Order: sequence, then structure tokens, then C-alpha cells
Amino acid sequence: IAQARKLVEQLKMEANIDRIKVSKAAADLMAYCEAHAKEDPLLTPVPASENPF
Amino acid sequence: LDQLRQEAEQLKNQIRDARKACADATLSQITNNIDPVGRIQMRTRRTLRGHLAKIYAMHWGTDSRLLVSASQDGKLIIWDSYTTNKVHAIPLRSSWVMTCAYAPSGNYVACGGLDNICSIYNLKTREGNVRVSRELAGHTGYLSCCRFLDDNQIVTSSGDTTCALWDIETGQQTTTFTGHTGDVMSLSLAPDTRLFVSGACDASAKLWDVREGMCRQTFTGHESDINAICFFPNGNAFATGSDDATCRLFDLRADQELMTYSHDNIICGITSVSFSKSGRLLLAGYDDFNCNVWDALKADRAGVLAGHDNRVSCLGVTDDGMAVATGSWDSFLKIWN
Amino acid sequence: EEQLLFLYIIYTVGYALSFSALVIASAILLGFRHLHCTRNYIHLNLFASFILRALSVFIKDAALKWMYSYQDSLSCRLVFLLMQYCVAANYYWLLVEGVYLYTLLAFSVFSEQWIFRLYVSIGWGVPLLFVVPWGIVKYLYEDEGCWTRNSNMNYWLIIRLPILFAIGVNFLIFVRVICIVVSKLKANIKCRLAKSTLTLIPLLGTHEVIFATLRFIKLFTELSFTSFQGLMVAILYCFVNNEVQLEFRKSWERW
Amino acid sequence: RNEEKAQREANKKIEKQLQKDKQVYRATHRLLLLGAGESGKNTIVKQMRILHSGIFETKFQVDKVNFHMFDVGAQRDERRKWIQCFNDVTAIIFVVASSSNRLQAALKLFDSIWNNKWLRDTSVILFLNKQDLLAEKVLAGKSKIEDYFPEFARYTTPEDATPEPGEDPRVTRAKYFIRDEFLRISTASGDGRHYCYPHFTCAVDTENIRRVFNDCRDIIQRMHLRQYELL
Amino acid sequence: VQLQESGGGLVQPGGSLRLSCAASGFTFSNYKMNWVRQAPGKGLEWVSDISQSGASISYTGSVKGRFTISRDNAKNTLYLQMNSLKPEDTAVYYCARCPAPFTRDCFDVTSTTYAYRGQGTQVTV
Repeated sequence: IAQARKLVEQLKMEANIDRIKVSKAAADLMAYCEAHAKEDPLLTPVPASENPF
Repeated sequence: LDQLRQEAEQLKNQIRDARKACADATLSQITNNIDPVGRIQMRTRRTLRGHLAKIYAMHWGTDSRLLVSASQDGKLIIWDSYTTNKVHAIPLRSSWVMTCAYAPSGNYVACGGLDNICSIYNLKTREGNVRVSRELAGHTGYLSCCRFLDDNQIVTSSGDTTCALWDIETGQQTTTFTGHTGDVMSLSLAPDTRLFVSGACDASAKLWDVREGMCRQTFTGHESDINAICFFPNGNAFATGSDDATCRLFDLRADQELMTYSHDNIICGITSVSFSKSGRLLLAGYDDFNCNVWDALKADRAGVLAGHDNRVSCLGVTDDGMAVATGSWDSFLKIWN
Repeated sequence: EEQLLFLYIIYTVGYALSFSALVIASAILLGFRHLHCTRNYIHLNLFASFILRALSVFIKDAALKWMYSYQDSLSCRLVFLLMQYCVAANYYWLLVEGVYLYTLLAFSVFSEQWIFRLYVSIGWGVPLLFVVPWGIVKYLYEDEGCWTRNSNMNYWLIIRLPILFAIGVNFLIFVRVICIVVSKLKANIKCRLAKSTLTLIPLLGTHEVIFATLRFIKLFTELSFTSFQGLMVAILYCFVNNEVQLEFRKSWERW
Repeated sequence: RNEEKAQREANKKIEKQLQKDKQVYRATHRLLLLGAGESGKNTIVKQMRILHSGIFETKFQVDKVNFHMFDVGAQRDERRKWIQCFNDVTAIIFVVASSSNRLQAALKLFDSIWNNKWLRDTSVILFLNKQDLLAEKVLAGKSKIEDYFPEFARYTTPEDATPEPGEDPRVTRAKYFIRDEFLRISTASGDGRHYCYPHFTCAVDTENIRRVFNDCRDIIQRMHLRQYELL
Repeated sequence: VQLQESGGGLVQPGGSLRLSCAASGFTFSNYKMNWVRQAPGKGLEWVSDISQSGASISYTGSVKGRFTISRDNAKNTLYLQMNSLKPEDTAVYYCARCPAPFTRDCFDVTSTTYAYRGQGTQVTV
């Protein structure tokens, strides 16, 4: 019975949580990736002079 | 007990209804107009040799130069990826090392395995020879990951379904996290070091609050065990790979899965994932000796880092995004670009 | 003239084909870095010995291509000496391969670097200990016609005895390996035993001891097999070897 | 430039050590010792220990050959994750309680080990370590092996059975029947990449080490021959 | 992973009864399945498993010739048919699943705390 009770409390705590539409999260991820796109050496090749390897 | 289980099923149904209510559109539709990344034809630029047996884990240094590797011959080695020169060769008490870590300030590295004990090593000793500085005990199952909050706190996760927080100075478990019903495999700290996540061997992922020592959210959807996990750079998302031969991306505010990465040709299980600096490439390892490159925002593949002669069991990206490492049961580290 | 001409033709054909196959096999083995291991190092040494032997024999006769168009010059004797040395080195490298296999199944472990240094020394150096004395004796006491013609067979016994000893050791190792293979196959058949035994002939070159109008056929078989031994070894241990095949397949897929 | 000399000096000193280690590593054989709880496993482990934490390591040598045996402990019963670490061991010993329905659990475990892909190249040794108890159970008559094993009703001693002096035909029949169940599993789908080596053992058998020594030698010889493509 | 047993009840010795297990939340065809039961005062005991498509079958010796196993991959279901029950077979039945897809091994299905295991139904004689 104890196992059920803790499962009872955990679910109740998790249920009462605010949520947002997935569209906002997708938009935020797209915005971040676009904003930091220019500074990912793997994403866009780099000159041999700068590349330490 | 019957009433408890019935109303718990009611709670689960309510949670599923609430999550479904927030699914207005798919991730792909939002990014339906993003151009493909293109063929990422990365190639080896170095090759580090010296390990006798397979390699389980490695961790980059905070300077993007030094890195540490852990193998099952009982050896930790700190390389200088710029010149491939060894700097230290640290023997282990227990040869079954299953993880390793690199301290943020660069002074300590920690490792542990089936012995259940997480050991701390010091790289800035006065004598100059690295020696044990603190051995942490308190788990009752093989230890499968460990990361540093700072020079004085290490978070460890074990196979007995409990993740713990340690105070290195004294050795006590300042806090203990519980709520998993299976082995916990991988975890990763937040960018701010306020929260961390860990997916266990039940096809579920749970987000934790470090300060309060209690579970904050739970995610499900996978069909089998979970082997790897990692935070998206902004700290507001994390992607997980499972033995079901699929990868998935979650969001801590949407409280639901947003995208999956799958292909029919793949019938093997993932063993490690990691993001890039811009968070635009989702790398990954597989059991079929390859490492793929997944365009995170498009669900497609855009490159393969083939070349490994056996399973890939670790991976990582430098903090400045210049170089990517890989390890394998073949016993050979490769640096790509 | 007909039989001699055909025998010569087959001889040259076999030796050239062995040369080509062995050079290709050496290139393939030294190309892939993943395959580097003591076993492959010994194999490459054996290939080099065979290639040197083939190179020595062809040029030796080609001198006649010029003379019959040097019989008392200085360098002719040296060329003869080099041919003798190459033959001895090839046979002793076959012996080294056999000894290494037996050691592998001898259930004993020793420092790998020291063992490899010892083997490299034995393969190429031991021949220096009789060929050079033979050349010295020919120079000082029996220097007639480029040393090719021999009068005192006792000085001719110097070269033959080490080669016979190597052949005997190779044959004994072959017998032991066959006994072990039969035991393994019994405990856990005729077709498999036939397949295994044949594959072990060219590596140890036991055909020499096997061959301990009929005389013409015997000469034909001896010369043909000796010529084609190099090609047979190259095929068997490079082109139809499992890991080499997989290496080629994965390389092709990657390419 | 002095630093490069300083660093290049360091690398040489380190590499000297690893090559020193590499030689020592290859002279040691690793053996994982599984076994059911009531199998008497601890008894055999103590037998090895006397004559010569989440894991226990026992070091012993035979004929100047070093074996390194690891016995699990303080772990949960879910073996499907920490078992992958043992893909490269020379062999996986496996004690079974024949006389004990325990035996069905042993059969299922042995099958699961045999058919797992990461372990599809690690030969397994097999022990049957309750021969006296099985003999007394069957001899006493109050065991009725037929009920749990209907197929045992029509089984007869195999033509090649070699019994120890003073062994009753019923005892031999039962004992050899027990083994046949596992060999059906260990013959199908073997593929010749790994084998099983059944044995009949007792808790106090001195030569238990000798059997594993010989079988390790046989595994090594088979691997080497397969390398040369003879077998 | 959701496992839902059904079909239990009361039956006099020698009778018959059928167990119908319903599952959802994963590709049914890919996973090897088992039936495992728990009798009072006893650890988990194994009964019978069936392959991906029904090719192979197995039973524990004691139940040989009495029960029967069968699955319907088209309907996301697992079945068990019982005939001629014995007094000493009262127990709860756990519809079970093997952990990894596309494999043949089924490690630790009878573990004390397996994750992909149903709650089970009662069958008493």
C-alpha cells in the first residue's frame, strides 16, 4: 500500500504544473539555432589557418 | 489499494489529457521552411592510441584542449589533442571503470564503475604526482555517470535507481534523489547548474531540482531502455536515445515529446548522443560501428562519421565547438572536424 | 628440345605470376593500417624473400641472353652469390613462419618486441653464415667459371644441409598441426580435413618432401609446383583470407 | 621550444610505462563466475581461494599461468546491463544446481546467455554441482523426476555413457538426462564461434581448477586455429 | 508499455478457462512474449513463451499437454487456454514481455522488479 501512496503523491504534485504550447518551444529552438548559427565551426567549415588541427 | 490504483489511473489519464491539449502543431511544421544543412563531410584529423582494451567514456577539458579517457584495462590518460602527447597515465584500483569526468577548473578528474565507488583525483598536487584525494561510498549498485557542479560538489547516478549529490570535502550524501523503478544510465547538468535530468531503464526521463532534492517532471514515450541523454545548449530542451533504435527531443516546458529521429535501415540501439555549439547538429553513436549526424530541426540525416571498427561507446564536443571526439570497443579515439 | 622448351616456358610463367601476386599481396597488407600485427609482419617478410628470389633467378639467366647473343668478370660471381643467398633466405623464412605457428599453438608467451627482433634476425641473418663462407671458399680454392661449376662436392654440401634441415623442421611442424586438427575435429569430417590439409601445404612447402615418361612427369610436377608456390601462398593467405576480404568490402562501401 | 622538449620528454617516459604494462596484461586470463544462489557457488569459490563492494576478485595461477576470476556481488538481479562489460572474458563459468523448480530457471538463464549477441563469442563452461544430492533424491524414490520432466519417462542411458564404478543405472540415467536438456540449447545455432563444456562436479572436487585450465587452453587453441583458417 | 490481463475467475478442478492479455504502446510484432505466474509463498515461476510470429513455442515440463499458448499480432493480444486444472496450480498470472526488440534473449523476465510486466489476474481452482 505504501508504494501506491508515494505514487499517489508524486502524480498529484506533477499534475499541478503549468504548461505551454509546443509551438512556442519549437519557435524558441529555431530562434536559438538561427542566432548562434554563425559560430559553430562544424556547421560551416573553417580556414586551415585558424583550425588548430 | 484498489481505490488508490484506480484514482492513480485517473490521474495518469488526466495528465495525458492535459499534455494532449497543448499539442497544437508538430515541430516539423514550424521548421517546415528551414533550409537543409547540407552534406557534412567530416573527416578524421587526429588519432590517439595507447589503450589496450575497449573505451567506455571520455570527457573534454574546459579549455577545449585537454581530454581524459577511461578504459577497462585500468587506465586514465590525459591527452593533448593539439599534439596527441600524453600528460598523465593514472592507474585505477578497479579495472571495471564505467565513467569519467573532468573538473571545471581543471584540477580534478573522477571515475568509478562496478566497484560502486567514485574516486577523486588531483592534477595540481605539490609533489607533481597525481594521487587519490577522496573516495565516496554510499551506493549499492554499479555507478554509470558522474559530473561536477564545481570543485566541491559531484553528482553521481547509480544502477540501484537512485541519483545522489556529494559534498567532496566531507564525503556525505547531502541529498538523495529517488523515484526511478530501473537502472539510471546517463545524466547532464543544466547550463546554469540548477537542474539535471536522467533517463533510466524503464523508458522514462525525470527532471530534478538540485536544491530541493525532489522530482520536478517526468517524461515517457520510449519503448525500451534509455542509454544516453544531454541538454540542449539553451538549457530548455534535452534529447534522449534509446535501445528501440530511435532518438527523441523533449522540452521542459512543453512537457511532451516534440520530434523523433528514426529510419528503417536502423535496427540497433544508440549508446551516446551530444549536441553542437549552436545546437543545430544532433550527433549520435550506434551499435553498428557508425556515428550519424541528425539535423535537429528537420528530422533528417545529413552526414555519417564512419570509420570505427567496433561499437561506439562515447562521444563529446569541445566547449568552443571546434573538434569532436569518439571512442570505441576497438580502443581508438578519433578527432573529427 | 620440346620438353625442355615447355618446362622452361612453364617455369618462367610461374615465377612471373608468383612475383606479381606477391607484390600485390604485400601492397595490400601494408596498405590497411588496421591489419598491422606480428603475424602480418612475418607474412610480409616471407613475401619479400620470395620476391627477391624471383628477381635473382630471372636476371641470372638473362646474362646468357647477352653472353649467347662476363664469364670470367668480377660481378658474375657476385651475382651467383646473391642468387644463392636469396634462395637460402626464402627457405629459412618459410621455416620461421612454421616455427611461429607452432609457438602460437605451443601455449607459451614471451616479450613480443624481443621475440620479433629475434625472428627478424634469424630470417635474414642466419643465411649469411653459410653463403658467405661458400663464396669465400669458391674465391680462394675453387674459383672456376663464375663458381657455377663445382668439383669438390664437400664444399657443395655447405649450402644443401641447412636447406634440408629447414625442410625437415617444416615437415615435422606440419605433422603435428595435422594431428591437432584431426583431434579437434574428432572431439566435436573427411571433406573438412581435406580442405584444411591442402591449405597448409603452400605455407610450409611440404611438397618438397612429398616429392621425395614418369621421370619427365616428375620433373614437370616438381618445377611447376616450385614455380607456382609463391602465387599459391599469396592467394591463400591474402585474397581468400576472411579479414582481408572484409577490409576490402568495407573500404569499397566507404568509398 | 624548451616546453616541447619538456613535453616530448614526458610522452616518452609515459609510453615506456604503457608498453611495460601491455606485456603484463596479455599474460592474465579473465573468468566471470556466474551461478545460481543455491548452487554452492560460494563453496567452489572458497575452494579455489583456500588452495591458492560490488565485485570480488580472486587471483590464482596454474602452471605459471595467471587467471583472474571476478565474482559479482551486491548487485540487483537485473543482469541485462552490467553483463555487457564481460564480452571479452576468456570464458564464463556457470554453476548449476542439478538435484534441485530451480533447474528450469537455470535452463532459461543459460539460453539467454547463449543467444545474446555481445556474448555470442564468449564460450561458456558448465558445471553440475549436486551429483550426490541428485543421486540420493532419485535413489530414495520420493523425487518423481517424471512429473516435472515428462520426457524423462521414455529416456534411456545413451550408448556412450561412461559411469563411475559403483553407480546405479537409474542414477546414471537421471544424471545424463539432466545434461541433455542444456546440450539441446548449446548445439543449435552455435555457429562454431563458441562452445559449451559440460561437466559433472561435486562441492569438494579438488580438480575443479584443472577442468577450467584445460578448457581455457582448448578455447585458445581453437581461436588461434580459426585465425589461420584451419578449422 | 502497458500490459492489461483479463479472464480470471473460479473453476472447479478439471475445468477450463482462458486468459486474454491486451497490450498497447509499442510495436507488438517485434517483442518475444512470455506467461509467468506467482503462486502463494513461491517466487515467480515460468510457463510458456512464443516467438515474434508464432513460429516457436515452449512450456515448462509440468504443464506439458495441458495448457496452450497463442498470440494474435494483428490484434495486439496474447492468449492462454487452460484445460484440466490441478489443485496445486492456483496463482496469479503476469503477462510479460522481453526487454529488447529484434533479439532472441529474454534476460530477467522473472525478476522481482521487472519494468515491462503486467499487474496480472487471479485464477483459483
